[PDB]
Amino acid sequence: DDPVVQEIDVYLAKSLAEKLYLFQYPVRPASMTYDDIPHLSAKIKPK
Amino acid sequence: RPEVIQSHSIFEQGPAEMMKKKGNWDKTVDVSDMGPSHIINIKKEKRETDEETKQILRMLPKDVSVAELLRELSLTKEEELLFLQLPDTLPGQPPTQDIAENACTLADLTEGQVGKLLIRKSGRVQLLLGKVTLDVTMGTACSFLQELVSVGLGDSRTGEMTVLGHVKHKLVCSPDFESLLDHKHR
Amino acid sequence: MLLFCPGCGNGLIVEEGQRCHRFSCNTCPYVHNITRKVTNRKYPKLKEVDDVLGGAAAWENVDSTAESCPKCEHPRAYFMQLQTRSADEPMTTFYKCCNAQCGHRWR
Ligand SMILES: [Zn+2]
Repeated sequence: DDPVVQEIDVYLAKSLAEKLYLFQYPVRPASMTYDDIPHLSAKIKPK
Repeated sequence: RPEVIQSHSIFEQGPAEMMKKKGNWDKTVDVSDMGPSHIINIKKEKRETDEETKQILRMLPKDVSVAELLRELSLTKEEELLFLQLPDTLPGQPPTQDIAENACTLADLTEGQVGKLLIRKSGRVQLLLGKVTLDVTMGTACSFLQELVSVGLGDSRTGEMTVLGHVKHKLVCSPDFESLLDHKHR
Repeated sequence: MLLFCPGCGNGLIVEEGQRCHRFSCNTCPYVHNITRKVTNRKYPKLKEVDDVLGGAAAWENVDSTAESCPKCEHPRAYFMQLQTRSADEPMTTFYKCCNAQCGHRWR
């Protein structure tokens, strides 16, 4: 099976290695996003 | 309570059923769109099946990595985010990290080009990575909302938080074990 | 068939407290007043009606045509069919003969 198309390359970015997070809402359909409703307050703990 | 009843079994009319049911359910009062009686069509209730959240209207399909990326590049050419999973240890070694055989992970690698992604005839894919190849396959389908966020601890007192976008798909990378066995016979 | 409140994710109930009924939660104030039709149900359940017409009930169901046996063929068994379980499952038929001292009845 010879290559056909799109021998795309890959690169690693370390700019945000310690800065990216992934949130997910099990109870919310993906079609209904939260961006429309204004956000007010948030808190976090590092450890 | 009646007891003497004459049964009937001779055939009747269908459109009669339809017309009577119409009379019993088609007298709509939907015009009652008062201020307190307004609904946002976006704010409707939901089917439990997230794919079929269409219980009341206004009046996943099989996929493969090669076809998915082909769709991602031909029909549309905008930016997209993907959430992919990697094997426990990459085929590299620590970059003079002073060493137990600690696992080699992307978090401990330098920037720059790292490998190539190949699509071949018949629709199967490998991540050519150095001198080894990792197979790529689709993960479990996703239907709930996922958002990619970057948390900037700008100060020990406070920072800032900005949304980047929402993820849609998953990819899984696994070593090609039988290839390794074939190369290095045992 | 069931619905869930998008605001908090819980089963809702129907209630009337104004000019029109409404689909309402109970832990969050979400209300969706109903104004159109829906066309599906939970498929209710009531038991086996067997002898409500037992024996020779109202003779309004006298019919002309009938099948015949492959062996004997005296003039008394007109035809019959019935149903199995529920709305969307097949309907069975049996053909049964009876004079005395046997146990014949076909399906
Ligand atoms: Zn609730």
